Amino acid sequence: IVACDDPDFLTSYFAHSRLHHLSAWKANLKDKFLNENIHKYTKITDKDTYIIFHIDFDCFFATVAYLCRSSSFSACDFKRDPIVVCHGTKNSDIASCNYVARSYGIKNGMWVSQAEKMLPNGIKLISLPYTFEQFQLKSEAFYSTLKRLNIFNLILPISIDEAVCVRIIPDNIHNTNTLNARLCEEIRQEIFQGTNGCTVSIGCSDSLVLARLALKMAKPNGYNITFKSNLSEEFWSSFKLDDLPGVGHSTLSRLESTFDSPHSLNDLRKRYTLDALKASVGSKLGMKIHLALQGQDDEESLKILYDPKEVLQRKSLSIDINWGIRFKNITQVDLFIERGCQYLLEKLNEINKTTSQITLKLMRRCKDAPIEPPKYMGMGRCDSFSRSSRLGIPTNEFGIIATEMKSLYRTLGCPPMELRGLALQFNKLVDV
DNA sequence: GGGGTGTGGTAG
DNA sequence: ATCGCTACCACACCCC
Ligand SMILES: Nc1ccn([C@H]2C[C@H](O)[C@@H](COP(=O)(O)OP(=O)(O)OP(=O)(O)O)O2)c(=O)n1
Ligand SMILES: *[C@@H]1c2c(cc3ccc4cccc5ccc2c3c45)[C@@H](O)[C@H](O)[C@@H]1O
Ligand SMILES: [Mg+2]
Ligand SMILES: [Mg+2]
Ligand SMILES: [Mg+2]
Ligand SMILES: [Mg+2]
Repeated sequence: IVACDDPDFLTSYFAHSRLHHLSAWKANLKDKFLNENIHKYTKITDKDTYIIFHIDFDCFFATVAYLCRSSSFSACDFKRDPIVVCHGTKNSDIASCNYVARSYGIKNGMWVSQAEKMLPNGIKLISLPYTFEQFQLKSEAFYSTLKRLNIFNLILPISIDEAVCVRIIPDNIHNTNTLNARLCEEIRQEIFQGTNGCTVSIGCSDSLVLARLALKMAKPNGYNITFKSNLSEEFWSSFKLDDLPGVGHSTLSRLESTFDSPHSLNDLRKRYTLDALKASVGSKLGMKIHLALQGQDDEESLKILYDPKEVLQRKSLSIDINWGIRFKNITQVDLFIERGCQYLLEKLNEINKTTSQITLKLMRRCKDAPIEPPKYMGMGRCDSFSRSSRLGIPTNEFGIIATEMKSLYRTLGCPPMELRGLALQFNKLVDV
């Protein structure tokens, strides 16, 4: 066990943290895109007619972890057994669950202890360990296959297991659903072959928002072609409110409050007005949802097609550690901040930037919260505090940055024993 | 309008 | 045990 005051803590935590991997992978894919396409000026204009193929692996970690499993799990069956990927056996996050598990209401992000409860008697949850190197290898095969096809004007990385692929259609070429369906079947077979048995699903549409919804409809192991002209009651009735991009749990609560708890997006489509939406969830998000219900992309969403090189540029850099934070005194907190700053500065130097503004943010145990929460080493319920500082001159100097971060910690007035998380942020980045 | 800071939501 | 990251938007609120 590597404690938070051990010099190896950050390394160990990031080696084990799947959410660290998700973010680091996305950042590296964006950086790859910027390097690979430096002499490929294949950005979309609003003149162009295009088709979107939104492609992602089915239950990615579970599939890959299953295919690469040890001989101890040789008889375990992906099509018949509920299978999850996680670290532990009780209050440990299910990173990915297969579609058998999902038939019982098990979801990604549920703790194993919750998921076990949802299975009937006679049915055992199979837990597999993370295989991070294999996740990366399968992703490499995925992106290689997409490039090798030589069919997309733009391949935009969304995650380790997910890409938005854009085909521009000339005016003189007539594109048909048959051609679109053949391409879906080609991609699916080629990825299945190239990854040695992982499945992908594909949503195919003439808008980003619809391609994403079509993808959800296609899962698992399928494809769906739904263009704006094909929108129907049956389609919209297949989706929950938080199936919309940008709508998570908090926005869902607001929409259920305002619109008398619509069961599906069809119910919301029947009941809403634009003015009422905007009042429920704000001007920008309201317009996004309204446009989404017509199968249309908001202007913010379209920027990634119109200028991907600008959109994928990194504008800030940070680390977040809100697990395993148990410090006894301020000396240890300071040493940890120093280690974090050292880490961040290596990243800042790799991208040849300086920073002109930094923030320290912390999580402090809520007054009424137990000293140790149900998840081992978890932050539990906390209040956040943050403070920022502008640096006179842009810098990458440890002496300046680490000293200011430590000073920021002191200003926030959190006793070390109550600290449950720290984030160190470089908010503004500057060239050379 | 120009400038600023702190908090919280979402995606993967 | 268990590994609750992190970029970036939107917003509420302050100043001249
Ligand atoms: N709450 C989550 C969500 C996702 N992931 C990781 C594991 C997932 O396998 C991977 C990709 O996420 P997706 O949301 O596409 O989820 P899956 O690929 O697991 O399932 P789906 O078949 O729903 O796409 O990211 C995670 O660790 N925790
Ligand atoms: C940790 C977890 C879970 C649910 C929520 C819900 C709302 C949250 C708001 C802000 C922070 C936060 C941090 C962790 C959370 C949150 C929130 C559960 O899905 C589960 O217990 C997770 O492990
Ligand atoms: Mg997915
Ligand atoms: Mg997936
Ligand atoms: Mg994904
Ligand atoms: Mg959503």
